[PDB]
Amino acid sequence: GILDSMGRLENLGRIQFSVGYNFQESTLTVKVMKAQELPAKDFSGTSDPFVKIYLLPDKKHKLETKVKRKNLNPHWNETFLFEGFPYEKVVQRILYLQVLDYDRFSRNDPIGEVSIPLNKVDLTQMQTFWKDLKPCSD
Ligand SMILES: [Ca+2]
Ligand SMILES: [Ca+2]
Ligand SMILES: [Ca+2]
Repeated sequence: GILDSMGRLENLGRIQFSVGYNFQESTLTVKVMKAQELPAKDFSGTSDPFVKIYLLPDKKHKLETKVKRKNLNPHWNETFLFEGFPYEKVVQRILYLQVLDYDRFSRNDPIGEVSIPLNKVDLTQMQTFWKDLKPCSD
């Protein structure tokens, strides 16, 4: 009855991204900028990170960044557009980012996740955020 949770945060790195809405175009922009201090998820001692972008509760339709080979501090600087997306639907979504290590001979390795409800963002301007990656394990 004091707070939701308290505890140690696993050091999974952090990610920077921006989001904003253009009302004339009815377009939501999400820019996945860069990540820092990602863990190594390959026996080579690096990872091959990419980001999956969801607008929850839509768990089916996602976008993805490119894979940055052997890079624990990737700079994607990739811009994604959700064009002709009505504003009244936008504010009902949660922007969800999942960072993974791309693998060749096994399944990709999830690293961590972040999210932000778009109804808590002032989308009239591009807003930029840093968030520490949280565990995305089941
Ligand atoms: Ca791996
Ligand atoms: Ca890998
Ligand atoms: Ca793997």
